[PDB]
Amino acid sequence: YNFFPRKPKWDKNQITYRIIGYTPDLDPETVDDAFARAFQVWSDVTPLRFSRIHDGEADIMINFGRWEHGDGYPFDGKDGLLAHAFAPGTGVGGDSHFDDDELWTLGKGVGYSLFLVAAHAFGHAMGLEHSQDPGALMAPIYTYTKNFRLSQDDIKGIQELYGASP
Amino acid sequence: ISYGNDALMP
Ligand SMILES: [Ca+2]
Ligand SMILES: [Ca+2]
Ligand SMILES: [Ca+2]
Ligand SMILES: [Zn+2]
Ligand SMILES: [Zn+2]
Repeated sequence: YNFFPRKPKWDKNQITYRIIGYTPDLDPETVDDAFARAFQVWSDVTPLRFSRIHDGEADIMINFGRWEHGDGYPFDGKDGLLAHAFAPGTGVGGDSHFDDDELWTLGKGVGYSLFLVAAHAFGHAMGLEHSQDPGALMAPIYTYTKNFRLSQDDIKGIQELYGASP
Repeated sequence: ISYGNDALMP
C-alpha cells in the first residue's frame, strides 16, 4: 500500500458526502446505492463514518463530468481516465468525479462497475495512493469481480492512516 | 484497464 506525499488524511472520523449530479446510464437510486456501498467498503475497517447531505459543501463532493468540468483536470472522452479523486484536504480535497463519457453499469457491457470505480476513487479521497499489490482495490488497474472483498493490503494501508474501530 | 493518473492532490 502507499500514501500521498506527506500522508494527508481527514482530521475527523465523521465525513460528509454530497452527490451533485447524475449519469443517464443508471437509475439515481442505483447510483446512490453504488456510492453508499463504496463508502461502506472503507467504513467496514476504520472508524470513518460517511453521512450524506443534500445542501451545502460536503467534505466529499461527488459528481459526473465530461472533458473540462471545472477543476482544470479535464476528462478525455471514452477510455483513458474513468474517474478521479483528490487527496484529503479542504476545498477540492476529497472530491470524486466520474467521467460520464464512460458507460456506467454494475460491471457488464462495454463499461464499468460504478461501485468498483467509486470504491477505488474513494480510496484516494481517503488518502491512499496506488498499491503495488495486484489484488488490492488500490491497484492501478480496474479488474471486475462479481463478489468484491477488500484485500489485506488495503485494510493495512487505510488503518495505518485511521486505525481500526474499537 | 488502467485507471491512469486518477489520484490527484488539492
Ligand atoms: Ca475517459
Ligand atoms: Ca472537498
Ligand atoms: Ca456515461
Ligand atoms: Zn474532476
Ligand atoms: Zn487510482
